[PDB]
Amino acid sequence: MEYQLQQLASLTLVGIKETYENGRQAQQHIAGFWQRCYQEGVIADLQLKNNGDLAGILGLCIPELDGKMSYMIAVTGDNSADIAKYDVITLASSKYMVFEAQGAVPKAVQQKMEEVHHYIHQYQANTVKSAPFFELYQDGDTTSEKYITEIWMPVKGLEHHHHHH
Ligand SMILES: CCNc1cc2oc3c/c(=[NH+]\CC)c(C)cc-3c(-c3ccccc3C(=O)OCC)c2cc1C
Ligand SMILES: c1ccc([P+](c2ccccc2)(c2ccccc2)c2ccccc2)cc1
Repeated sequence: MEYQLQQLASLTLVGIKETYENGRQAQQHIAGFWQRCYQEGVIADLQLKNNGDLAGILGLCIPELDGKMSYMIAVTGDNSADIAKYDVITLASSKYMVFEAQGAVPKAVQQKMEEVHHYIHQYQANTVKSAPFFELYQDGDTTSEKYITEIWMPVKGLEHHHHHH
């Protein structure tokens, strides 16, 4: 599997986080969540705020300590008075394995997520289960077979994996 190693400083993310019981069939809920954010003008409003620290819209999967799973639609923004309407989180600095899913959204993303899932199974000491992972949707036609979604998986100590020696 191909991936790029990337590192991010700590960032401020502005958007809306919803919380789902399962994290399993949440895929249907996540679909509805995207649809609602588009319909209610939230995507458009967040786009205005995107400072380009990351060049697109994020779909973050956030683990909850009670076992629930949250999904946050967000952009990187300047920490400046958006708490009144939006959720604002700090995304703690981390290294990442960054994968590319090429094809029409969401199917290409789902298929790649499955492959990533199977792949990182061999890196249990290096992935970070408590840290958010995310989809990154940069500018483009998400219905195009050429469209690329990035999948960002946080890692620690990856250099020590015996695969790299
Ligand atoms: C700039 C990013 N723009 C978009 C990003 C999106 O990410 C999605 C992630 C998903 N899960 C995690 C992979 C699921 C299930 C649906 C998604 C849709 C989606 C949700 C509801 C209905 C249709 C779509 C959809 O994909 O319509 C075709 C584009 C989606 C749509 C747009 C428009
Ligand atoms: C609990 C919650 C999330 C993960 P995981 C993961 C998958 C495969 C092997 C190890 C870990 C994940 C990844 C993609 C989709 C669903 C779950 C995961 C979480 C954070 C960082 C790396 C991997 C694991 C346990």
